[PDB]
Amino acid sequence: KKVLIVYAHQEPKSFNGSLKNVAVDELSRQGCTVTVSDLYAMNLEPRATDKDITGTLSNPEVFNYGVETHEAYKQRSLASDITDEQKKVREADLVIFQFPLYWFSVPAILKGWMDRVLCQGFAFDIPGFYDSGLLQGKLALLSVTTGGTAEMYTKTGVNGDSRYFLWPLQHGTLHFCGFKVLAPQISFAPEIASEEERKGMVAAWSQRLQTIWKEEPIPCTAHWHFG
Amino acid sequence: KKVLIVYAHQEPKSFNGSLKNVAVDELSRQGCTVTVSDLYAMNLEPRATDKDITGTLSNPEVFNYGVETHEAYKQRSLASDITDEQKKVREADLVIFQFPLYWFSVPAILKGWMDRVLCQGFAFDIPGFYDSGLLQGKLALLSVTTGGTAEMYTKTGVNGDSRYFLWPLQHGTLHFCGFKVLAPQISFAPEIASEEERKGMVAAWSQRLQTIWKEEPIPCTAHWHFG
Ligand SMILES: Cc1cc2nc3c(=O)[nH]c(=O)nc-3n(C[C@H](O)[C@H](O)[C@H](O)COP(=O)(O)OP(=O)(O)OC[C@H]3O[C@@H](n4cnc5c(N)ncnc54)[C@H](O)[C@@H]3O)c2cc1C
Ligand SMILES: Cc1cc2nc3c(=O)[nH]c(=O)nc-3n(C[C@H](O)[C@H](O)[C@H](O)COP(=O)(O)OP(=O)(O)OC[C@H]3O[C@@H](n4cnc5c(N)ncnc54)[C@H](O)[C@@H]3O)c2cc1C
Ligand SMILES: C1=C/COCc2cc(ccc2OCCN2CCCC2)Nc2nccc(n2)-c2cccc(c2)COC/1
Ligand SMILES: C1=C/COCc2cc(ccc2OCCN2CCCC2)Nc2nccc(n2)-c2cccc(c2)COC/1
Ligand SMILES: [Zn+2]
Ligand SMILES: [Zn+2]
Repeated sequence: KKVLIVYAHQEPKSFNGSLKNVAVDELSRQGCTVTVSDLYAMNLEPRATDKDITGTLSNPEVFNYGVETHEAYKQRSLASDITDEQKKVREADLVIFQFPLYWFSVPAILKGWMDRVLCQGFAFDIPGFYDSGLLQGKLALLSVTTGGTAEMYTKTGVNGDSRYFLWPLQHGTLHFCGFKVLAPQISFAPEIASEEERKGMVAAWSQRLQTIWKEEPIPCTAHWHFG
Repeated sequence: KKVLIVYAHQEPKSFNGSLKNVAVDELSRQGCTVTVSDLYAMNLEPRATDKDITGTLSNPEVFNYGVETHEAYKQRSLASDITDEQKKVREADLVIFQFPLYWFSVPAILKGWMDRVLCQGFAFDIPGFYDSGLLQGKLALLSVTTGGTAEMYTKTGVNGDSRYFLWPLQHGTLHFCGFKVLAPQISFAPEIASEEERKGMVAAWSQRLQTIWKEEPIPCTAHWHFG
């Protein structure tokens, strides 16, 4: 089994860093092939621009990012940062995203990974999306950390259910590309937690990874997210 | 009345470009003060990094973006790009976001504007969020374009209701900062639309803007989004 961890945190000593490292440790111990895309260390470009296409654009006068990247994918003329990520995704059986929640979503650097890597022709086609997406047969999992507490992320709490914010990521992105989605790993409020509680949350993640290949996906439906 | 338009499209001749331009024209005609932050033209940095804090002689052993930006805000030592955006927001009565939908969310460059500009001390405090957010008394409005059709973005359509994807943006971001949220402007599927239909969608936005100051905000609730 091949695993790609797309990791989005600036600080190696962070709680996110520890969750990433325990995932490498545990998945490596199992004998999995593991790759980490450390986006901040890579200084990944997040902006969707004409620099993402090498050589001459299909229409140099009016720039249409979607058309140009779709054609570049077909012509093997995407920027090498993009194509390097695509190779990692193509080979992976499981893609784990490890990030702190920023504005009920992914940090911009990770949003940029999604925007630039998951291009038409690679991740989906028309037709060829949702269950027919081009990354069908693969698993994806969101491993998210929050400032807010679990109680705040309940239906009656100030933030609403955590599932509510997952919709654009799980349905709109991962399911759209054909992934099956494993239940999210949400590590609530590490700053509020004691050191030993944080150790427990890292241990919980490690333990979950021991049996990750036996899990069933979640149903990636509006009902799951909002019902 | 002062308006800031935060605009995220690479191509001035785009449908998004036209929506931005009609907004400038209409609001300017009314006598409003209008500013546009053209993120791609500004080459706005989207990544949340230690470069966002100026005047650091020696790097801390552990970098905590949220703590460091909070402190930098209080010390007036944020990067000049951030500071300049904050001044525009501080003065604005209405903030319009004009963007194409990317993965059920904002383009990464706009996500980076949110991540970097809306820092603790400026947009919210702890406590001082949701109805006590620091941008209370201001209005915000999302003007979104999509590839998918209106019918796809219905409860029974493949993408679910358009309101579902608005939650992280409207509740988790804008309401969290204390904004009152005006109903979104969603211009569906301009590529599919005929030239006449496209002109109609631009005219509809301009027409709406004629009376924007008389609108009531939406109730920014789970019921509004998911009911
Ligand atoms: C721009 C921005 C937007 C945000 N938006 C949101 C939002 O929408 N919703 C929300 O809820 N929160 C939000 N937050 C808060 C953010 O999600 C949290 O601050 C983040 O998830 C905390 O994770 P961390 O890895 O940075 O924590 P850290 O601060 O690294 O974790 C706390 C401590 O854990 C320690 N630690 C590291 N490894 C271990 C280990 N193995 N065992 C024990 N301790 C360890 C660290 O040393 C550190 O002292 C936002 C923050 C920012 C900056
Ligand atoms: C990375 C990525 C992710 C995406 N994710 C999603 C998603 O999650 N959901 C989704 O639905 N879509 C998604 N899309 C599609 C994207 O949202 C649409 O392509 C975008 O909204 C179209 O807006 P535009 O301004 O680029 O259109 P354009 O292609 O510029 O507009 C269509 C036509 O309108 C013309 N036009 C411009 N101004 C006028 C005028 N005044 N009058 C008449 N015609 C005019 C233009 O010349 C053009 O021919 C995604 C695209 C990308 C690249
Ligand atoms: C909760 C806010 C409380 O602070 C959490 C918290 C939050 C941040 C940094 C540290 C931190 O707890 C650091 C630890 N602090 C110790 C006591 C209070 C938390 N920063 C931050 N920045 C932008 C948006 C949000 N949070 C944001 C947006 C929406 C919803 C939330 C956060 C989370 O629910 C609302
Ligand atoms: C609809 C897919 C149809 O293509 C729309 C469409 C899509 C794109 C570019 C142009 C475009 O219509 C340009 C005009 N097209 C050319 C022929 C007619 C439609 N690109 C794109 N890229 C990444 C993700 C998504 N869309 C994405 C993710 C989730 C949901 C959707 C899109 C939207 O619902 C699913
Ligand atoms: Zn789904
Ligand atoms: Zn709300």
